Amino acid sequence: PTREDLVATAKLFIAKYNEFTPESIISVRTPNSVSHRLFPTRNATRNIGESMEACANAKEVFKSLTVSVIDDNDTIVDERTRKVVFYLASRGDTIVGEWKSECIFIFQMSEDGKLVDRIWAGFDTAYMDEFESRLDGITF
Amino acid sequence: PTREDLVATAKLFIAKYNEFTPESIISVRTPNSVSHRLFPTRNATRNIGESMEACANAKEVFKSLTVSVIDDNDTIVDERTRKVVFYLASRGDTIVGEWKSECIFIFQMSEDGKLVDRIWAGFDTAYMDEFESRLDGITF
Ligand SMILES: COC(=O)[C@@](C)(O)C(=O)[C@]1(C)C(C)=C[C@H]2[C@]3(C)CCC(=O)C(C)(C)[C@H]3C(=O)[C@@H](O)[C@]2(C)[C@H]1C(=O)O
Ligand SMILES: COC(=O)[C@@](C)(O)C(=O)[C@]1(C)C(C)=C[C@H]2[C@]3(C)CCC(=O)C(C)(C)[C@H]3C(=O)[C@@H](O)[C@]2(C)[C@H]1C(=O)O
Ligand SMILES: [Ca+2]
Ligand SMILES: [Ca+2]
Ligand SMILES: [Ca+2]
Repeated sequence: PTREDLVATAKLFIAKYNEFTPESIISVRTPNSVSHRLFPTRNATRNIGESMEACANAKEVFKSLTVSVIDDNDTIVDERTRKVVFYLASRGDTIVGEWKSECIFIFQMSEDGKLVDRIWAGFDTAYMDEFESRLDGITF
Repeated sequence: PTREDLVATAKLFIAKYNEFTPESIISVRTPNSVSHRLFPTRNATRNIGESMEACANAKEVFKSLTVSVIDDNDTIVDERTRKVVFYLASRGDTIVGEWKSECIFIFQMSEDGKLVDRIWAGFDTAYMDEFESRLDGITF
């Protein structure tokens, strides 16, 4: 797969991610793919089934959620390891107020370049902690 | 510059980073180089002079620092943009005890591949907040 092939798959992943349904967030992934969350305070690993479960749980909190590659000039592509790095803006509305953050996604594509075989995601963990404290403070 | 050229310069940057003096942390950088932070919550941008001063400040807290590539197999190299990505463990001896975290470093090398022209660093921002809370607890 060419540099452009790898980026196109990563951009398709993002397109389907922004549909934000359990069906759509798996639709550009290999079935044995795992999704890693970077940094010790938020470290986690999710297979396809756990990813769909996480998406459905997020949908209980997020009324909407969109991510966008901020600048294609930031994008990093390693043709030899079939990896693409995006730096993304994430934006949404939730039951505890606005979500606004940025994150780094690393994709490793399948051998044919057409699917995401592994994901690593680096979030703003302090922001996640603040958001969780808003969730943890729900009262009626 | 080849793939091996780029990794070598990045690895030299890390070695001199771990020496952790104001001169050593700029020794592998171009004169106009800029260091960026990823993530809104600890967003900072520093030129050479600002990086030296920040090192001197940090040395008041960090007695010793070691960042190390966790897995060379995870390293990302983009020959076209001259970029290298490391996922690093960070380990520190500080005035409030042990520092232990992980971070992602992105380097963009100069045209000849011998210096670091631009740096982006993604830290565990929740852990940075936890550490500052430890610092703010110093009691005589
Ligand atoms: C961590 O990588 C991911 O985003 C994916 C590829 O693993 C996901 O499919 C998951 C299920 C999806 C759809 C969304 C994220 C978020 C809700 C996206 C918005 C966010 O920035 C936050 C940090 C709130 C995300 C998460 O909490 C993510 O852990 C999930 C739920 C994500 C997952 O796999 O962890
Ligand atoms: C990404 O770190 C860098 O490249 C720079 C330009 O920000 C730096 O030179 C500084 C001076 C250096 C040497 C170290 C960092 C750290 C102490 C590295 C270890 C860390 O994990 C932490 C997060 C505690 C770092 C920081 O706090 C950084 O602010 C500094 C001290 C960094 C700087 O301030 O610029
Ligand atoms: Ca639920
Ligand atoms: Ca909680
Ligand atoms: Ca303080």
